[PDB]
Amino acid sequence: MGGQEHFYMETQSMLVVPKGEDQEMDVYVSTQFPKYIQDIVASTLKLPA
Amino acid sequence: VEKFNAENYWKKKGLAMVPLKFPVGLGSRAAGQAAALVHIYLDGSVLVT
Repeated sequence: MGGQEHFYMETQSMLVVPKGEDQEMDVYVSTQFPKYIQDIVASTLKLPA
Repeated sequence: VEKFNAENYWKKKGLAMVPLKFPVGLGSRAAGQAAALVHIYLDGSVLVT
């Protein structure tokens, strides 16, 4: 049995906006799992959630 | 200051003491209500507002 592309009509899309205070990030992203985005971004930046 | 004032005609010193009672309190109980929101994330960090 073959696979399948998702073919969501909206392709992978995100806007990542630093606030410029206390290393705050706001992450606007087409995702199903905000908490996971929070974690991986925070982890990458070595920041608390 | 009285010594200075008897000795000086075109310059004077003065001294005063004043007491304070500043009562604190609004009109009603509803005016003094307040609220907050606290999240604990899984890395243990806290966001409050």
